[PDB]
Amino acid sequence: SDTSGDREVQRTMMQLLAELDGFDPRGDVKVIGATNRIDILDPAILRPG
Amino acid sequence: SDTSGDREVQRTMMQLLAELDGFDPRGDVKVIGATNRIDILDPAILRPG
Amino acid sequence: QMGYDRAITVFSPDGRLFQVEYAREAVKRGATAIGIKCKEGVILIADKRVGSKLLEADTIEKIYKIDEHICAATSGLVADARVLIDRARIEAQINRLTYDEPITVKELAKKICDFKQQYTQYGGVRPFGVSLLIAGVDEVPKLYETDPSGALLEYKATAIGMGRNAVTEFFEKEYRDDLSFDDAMVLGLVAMGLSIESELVPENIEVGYVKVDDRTFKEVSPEELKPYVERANERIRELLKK
Amino acid sequence: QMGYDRAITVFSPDGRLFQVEYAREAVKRGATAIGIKCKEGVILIADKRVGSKLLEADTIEKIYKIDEHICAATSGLVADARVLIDRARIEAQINRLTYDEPITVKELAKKICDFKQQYTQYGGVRPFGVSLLIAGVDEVPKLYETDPSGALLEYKATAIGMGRNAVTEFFEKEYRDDLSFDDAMVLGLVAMGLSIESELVPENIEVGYVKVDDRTFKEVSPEELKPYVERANERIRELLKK
Amino acid sequence: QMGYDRAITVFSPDGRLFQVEYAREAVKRGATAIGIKCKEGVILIADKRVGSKLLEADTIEKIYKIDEHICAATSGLVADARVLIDRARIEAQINRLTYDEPITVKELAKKICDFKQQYTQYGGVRPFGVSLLIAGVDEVPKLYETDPSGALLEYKATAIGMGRNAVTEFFEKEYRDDLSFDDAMVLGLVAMGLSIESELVPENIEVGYVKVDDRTFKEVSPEELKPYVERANERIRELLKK
Amino acid sequence: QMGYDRAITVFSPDGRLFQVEYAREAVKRGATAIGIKCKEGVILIADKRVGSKLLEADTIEKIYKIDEHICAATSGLVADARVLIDRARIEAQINRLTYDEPITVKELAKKICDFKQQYTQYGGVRPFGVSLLIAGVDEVPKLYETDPSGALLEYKATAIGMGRNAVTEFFEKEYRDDLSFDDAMVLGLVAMGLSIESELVPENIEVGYVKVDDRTFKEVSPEELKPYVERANERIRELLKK
Amino acid sequence: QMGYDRAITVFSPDGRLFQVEYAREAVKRGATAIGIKCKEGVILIADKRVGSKLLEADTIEKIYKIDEHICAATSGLVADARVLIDRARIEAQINRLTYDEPITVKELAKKICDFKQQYTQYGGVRPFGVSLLIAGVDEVPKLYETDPSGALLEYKATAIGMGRNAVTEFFEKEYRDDLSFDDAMVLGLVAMGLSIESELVPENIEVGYVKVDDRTFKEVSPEELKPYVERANERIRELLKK
Amino acid sequence: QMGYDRAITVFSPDGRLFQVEYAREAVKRGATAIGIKCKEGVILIADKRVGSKLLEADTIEKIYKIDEHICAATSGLVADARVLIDRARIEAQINRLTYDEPITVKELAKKICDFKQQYTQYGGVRPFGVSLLIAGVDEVPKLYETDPSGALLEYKATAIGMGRNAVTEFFEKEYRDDLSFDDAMVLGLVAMGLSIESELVPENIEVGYVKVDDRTFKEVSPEELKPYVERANERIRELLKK
Amino acid sequence: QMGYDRAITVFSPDGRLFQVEYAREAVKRGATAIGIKCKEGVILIADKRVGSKLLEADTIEKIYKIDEHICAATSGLVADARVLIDRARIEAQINRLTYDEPITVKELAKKICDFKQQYTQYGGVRPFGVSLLIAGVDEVPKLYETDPSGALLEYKATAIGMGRNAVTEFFEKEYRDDLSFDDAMVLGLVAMGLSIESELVPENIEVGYVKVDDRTFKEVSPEELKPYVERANERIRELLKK
Ligand SMILES: [Mg+2]
Repeated sequence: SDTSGDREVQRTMMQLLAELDGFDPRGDVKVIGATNRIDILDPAILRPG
Repeated sequence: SDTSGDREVQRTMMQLLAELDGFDPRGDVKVIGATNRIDILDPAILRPG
Repeated sequence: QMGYDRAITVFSPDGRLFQVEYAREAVKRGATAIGIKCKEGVILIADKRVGSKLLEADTIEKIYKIDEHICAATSGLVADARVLIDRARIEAQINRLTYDEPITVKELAKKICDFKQQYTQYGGVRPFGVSLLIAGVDEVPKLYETDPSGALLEYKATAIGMGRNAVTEFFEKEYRDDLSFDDAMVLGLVAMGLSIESELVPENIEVGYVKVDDRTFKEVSPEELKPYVERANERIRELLKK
Repeated sequence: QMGYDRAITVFSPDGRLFQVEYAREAVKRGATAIGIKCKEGVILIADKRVGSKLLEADTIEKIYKIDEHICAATSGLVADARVLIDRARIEAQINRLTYDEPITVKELAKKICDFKQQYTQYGGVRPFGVSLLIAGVDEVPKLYETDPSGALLEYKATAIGMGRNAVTEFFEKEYRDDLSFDDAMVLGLVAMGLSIESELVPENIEVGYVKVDDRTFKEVSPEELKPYVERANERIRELLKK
Repeated sequence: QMGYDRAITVFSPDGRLFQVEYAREAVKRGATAIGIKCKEGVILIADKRVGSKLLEADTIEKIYKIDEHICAATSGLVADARVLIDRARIEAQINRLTYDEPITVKELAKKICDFKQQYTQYGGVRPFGVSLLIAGVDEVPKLYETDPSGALLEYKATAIGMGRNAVTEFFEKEYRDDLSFDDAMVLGLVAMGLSIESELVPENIEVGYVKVDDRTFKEVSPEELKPYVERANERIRELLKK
Repeated sequence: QMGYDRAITVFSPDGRLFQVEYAREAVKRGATAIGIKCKEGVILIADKRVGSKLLEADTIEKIYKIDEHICAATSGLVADARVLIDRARIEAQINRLTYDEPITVKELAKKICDFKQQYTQYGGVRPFGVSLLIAGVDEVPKLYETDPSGALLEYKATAIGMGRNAVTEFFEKEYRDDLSFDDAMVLGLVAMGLSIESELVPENIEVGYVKVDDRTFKEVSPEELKPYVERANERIRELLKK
Repeated sequence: QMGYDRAITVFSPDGRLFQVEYAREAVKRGATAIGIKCKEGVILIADKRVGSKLLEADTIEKIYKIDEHICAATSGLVADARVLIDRARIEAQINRLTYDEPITVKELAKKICDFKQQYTQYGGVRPFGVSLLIAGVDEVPKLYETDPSGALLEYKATAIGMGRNAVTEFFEKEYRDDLSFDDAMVLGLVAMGLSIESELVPENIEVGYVKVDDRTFKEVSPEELKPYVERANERIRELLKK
Repeated sequence: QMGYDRAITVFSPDGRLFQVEYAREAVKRGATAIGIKCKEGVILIADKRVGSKLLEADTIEKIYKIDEHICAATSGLVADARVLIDRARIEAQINRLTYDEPITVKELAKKICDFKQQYTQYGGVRPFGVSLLIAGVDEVPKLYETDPSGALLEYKATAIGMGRNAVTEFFEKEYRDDLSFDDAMVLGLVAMGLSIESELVPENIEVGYVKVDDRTFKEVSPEELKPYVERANERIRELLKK
Repeated sequence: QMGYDRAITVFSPDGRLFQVEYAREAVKRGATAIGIKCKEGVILIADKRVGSKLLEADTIEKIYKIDEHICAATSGLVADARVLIDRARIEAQINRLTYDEPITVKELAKKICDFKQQYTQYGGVRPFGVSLLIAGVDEVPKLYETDPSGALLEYKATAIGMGRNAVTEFFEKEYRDDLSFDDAMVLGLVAMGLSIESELVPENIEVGYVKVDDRTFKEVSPEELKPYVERANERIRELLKK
């Protein structure tokens, strides 16, 4: 959607994912967190767990 | 019909929008907006509250 | 931005033709013309303010006879308007020619819709930038609006041009179905004063009408206009005070 | 993919005409029209709902007879419908001229579609901006949907326009093949209510139908729309309570 | 950019035609012309003061006899004038061919505009960036300006070309509708004198008129012109000392 | 690529006309049409499922009759399918008009390819976005595939559309010329099983075939389909145990 | 870059539409031709210097017979010249066919201007990039310039091409209306001399005249041009000392 | 390169048409076709090689008959060949209409290269993108390559296609003007087998030939290729070990 | 340059037509053809140089018979030249039909230049990228060169093609104006020898000529080339060592 812009944002995103269930636990989290779209979200965070 | 520059504006714009409602009932954060006209502003900043 | 308005043939993903919408926005930069339909006639009002002391007082003067009981006013390109008016006339005389039948208002409006839609669809040309108000009494009074595209819409009172938006609101309040000729003549004048934001004098309007009884086109004369002006201007003043 | 969408002589590299995709979005910026097929005939209903009371909804038409046993409804530009139904009328009648036979529903659907394909070969003409639902009885009821692309598909219940999605989910549950005339009519009305999201008023809906038994087209006045609209509206209330 | 202005069959997002608005300015790029209507005829005055001693004093011309009793001036591009006036003249005699009727001033300009409408709609051809002023006496004097678009405006006094803006201002205070033929003739010249910013010499400017007693095109040779010019030249002096 | 594909006229550095090969992608999306030749006739099997179950999917229909021994199945636009088939129909009956011979399988294919091709070389018009297989027995089985390009490739078994991929890879192992009438009809039905990835119902499928010993196109009713469908359903399921 | 000189169907905002002023720049680059008007005729002079000894010293032509009383000379492309000069010769004769009157220089001029403007106005064809000088004596000597725009400009004496500005200055000072045929001829040979910044030898120039007392075109013979040149060279040399 | 290949009208700066260049690549993508002309006739052989056993025994058709003693074979786009060849047959019939003589190969070739030339001139229609080798025996054997450009070139042994380069190199050594009828046709099989990089069998080559001594075109059965193929394999083998 | 070279319709502000020049860069890709005009006849010498030993020397020629006493050469596209020159045959023919006078070489050149000229003006079709040398003798020899514009230039010694610049230099130096048919023939063999940069064999060249006394076209046999060629080779070797 913009050459520097998706990839910069995609990096912040793919970090956030590691802690969520990449190798690393919940840690009693309990997330919770809002959006207004579902189309812009990676399939990777979208699935359960 | 999209444009590339608009994608930038909008991801910025929503964080403007976010804070404005945001001040907890503890602390009084009042604001005064200004704009050229409502003729150049979106429905979502023209929104009640 | 895009190139869906760089051609007349090319649809946008939104579903629209912006090229037509910019033929819409060719209408709006022409001055106000208003049509009011009553249960006794239909009364067609058009600005004649546009001009100068320099110019004739009867400078365009929009309310051209199309048939002896059909008049048609304009807003948009006074160029684009004249050919459609002259075509309008030719289509009305064809109806008489081929049937010896007074031209139905609805059917003439159909024929105008067909005529512009050829110019809409075809891309080695552009559609007309003009909206006509088609009005006459076949044996019931009618007012229609024809669009740049050639879209037929039925109205019982409407305006086209810059004055459209102010007047739409005005009729929603005041317009009623119990209304009459005399009452309509005053209402439509009030609404023309809103559009220009200033008071009427008998010479800065033309008013045409097709009565149901006479069933003839008649112009209101400046002398007849003066008393309708006195009555109209009363409400003009009120709605232009804050 | 970008720029394979500003001609109609142009396929995209993904295979698909996106030009046509944008011509099917004009239908959806129109007003819904639903058709439902019963054994006793074929019923065609259309949203005559209008956004204001300065227009007169009754006269603004929506749904036109085409042949004495075929009727048709439109969704999209008023404008493009005018060229297309004038095409239709002339074609339906041209069959009667050289065969003396009232045109078959398939066959008219086909000839309108061949017209619409021809405006989709040449880049020199803008492809149509409407869809028709073609419903008559030839010898058996048929209920087609013509597509702006100039394609025809047989359906037994269908819609066109903005309500297309909702009427599909509705008739997915409640459509039966064993419906009677009175039941089909009711079901179609209920469905139109979902699409506008509100009750029906007799005065802003038009219904026309062609029975198999009679093979004559007849048009439902507001007076006779009344019995059906009470029964439909109770169901809409319940369904849109959820 | 901006425009949406490389095709005439594409409207600007304002809804305007950039192409025509641009072609309006080519009239202005060319030489001035001053038309003035009075109540004892109509005088058209055309600027033929241009270039150095390398050119002849006659420089064609710029004030063509269109009909016996109708004349026109031109401002703008000469090439475009040459063909426009050709059609104008042929149409003036065509009315007499089919009606044996001296063409009305009014109708002649309406059809000069109608030709030009065609070259504004059809993208296969340029707009003519030329404006004629049309002066004659059908049986009352009338003065029109025809426009590149094909817009049509009745004046009672006007300027076009280089002096278009300047002379509009000259005439707010000075011009009345109670002037004599002679007064008018002198006043159209003061204004012309205003435009080039200099004393006028009648040996390079061409004046024609149609009176109401005459009903014939006549042309004023420089010997005759001398006293008119002498009453103009005092005033041109008064102006250029303030 | 780019720029060698947003017109019909353009050649690419490869020599290919990507525009035409992108209308072969228009075919490629939706749906299987299968041709299978044998030495005791030719059998043409085609898809006939269309959308959900509101859609009547027991008609519309790929296997169009074209002569008393000529039939073609379609894959691609339905819009293009009607005109191309209609032309095909015209050309068949021209041979009867003028030679009092039903036309040969070869010549019809030859012709209708040339027709698509004429339209390839013209610009401002596109080739047809549909592909047919031309099945017939003149006195000999033939099976052709006529391309949206307007080229001719004779096969002894092929498929176009979505299922093209499956049926090719299947026919590498299975196809032989030792097939009879029966073995081919069941074997192409298995071929189609693999293509939509499901078991067959004789409701959603349609078969026409042209036999040497009848010299007729015949269209197989669903009761008649059903025996052959039983034979095939066991094969298709063993092959979807991969 | 400008985007207002892509086609002639575009205009500039400046009013000086660039693509026909680029047809003007085509003229300038071309090599010189001068028209010099006296009271005893008109004299017309043009380059024949072109090429070295590969090229003919008898290269035909730049000095065209159009009539046996009208000559023409050119600058710009001799290609564009060729077709135009052809049309000139037929047109002139066409006046003769339908009147049996010698076409006057003024009337001939207006017709070539009209021809030029056919090509100028249409956007699917470019203007001729050639200018024309038309010299005759109908019974009064006359000289015009016809622009590649097909615009008409009258001169006392004029030149075009590379040497336009030098001659322009030359006749600015010296040119009078009291010059005799001898005086004006030698004066124009001096001016041609200057244009090519060199002497004149009788093979670098072709010179023709239309006389008053014969009103017929005659071309001055090579050795007959030699004494005018002989006296001219004296002067050309005085000024190229500077 | 860029912008000189978006139509056939445009030339690039070197004077090359890049559109036309892409048309030779069009020849080269496609299958090899070789012609070898000898004193006793002219033999034309074209690759019948198929990438599947699901294509026909003879895929229709690689080598056309186009007159009594005139044949051609194709390489490049085989879609265009159908139209090209439809025309080539007609032109050769035509000369038999109007002089009732067998057309000579040269004049037939001229006329087909005019038909290309026709689509080369116009920028509306894209040119032929297929090359044919038209071969026949008139007064003596003649052999041409007619190129997409609309050019003819005569050769004494030739090639076009994929194999084009390989068979130019081969004949440069091996071809000579001392070759018999049989030694030549056999030499083309050797040429063809290198080209595909495989031993030849009758089902992957198509041969016709032209005899002097019969003065008629014949098309050689797969059966009567069998001896020549056998003779050919030895040389091919040696060549594929080199 | 940059869009002002990508259509033929355009101009540049240089005032060039870049498209025509590119069409002239086409003339310079092809091979040299050289003509000399002497008082006792006209000489035409063409390149016949073959790229290969498999190319047939008979046609790759430039020289075309046109009239009994007119031949011509071409440089440019092959395709363009044969169509263009078949037009010059026709034109020569028309003249003979309607006046019964064989076409002069000068008139022919004006006619075929004007034919190229409709294709240069028009936007819908490209000009030819050809120059001709039109050589004949009418009463006394004539030699003209046609430009790709359609410009017409008379010459006495001239070239076109690739070898042209050196041939221009060559005829400056070497050619004399007292030379005979025989002596100027040899000199043109030295000039062809120069351009191809080897000592000629008389089987890579072709000579045609027209003498005044014979008043015919002849074509020089290999037998009859040799004395000119042997004489030439002697002076050609000297320029390739010095
Ligand atoms: Mg929030």
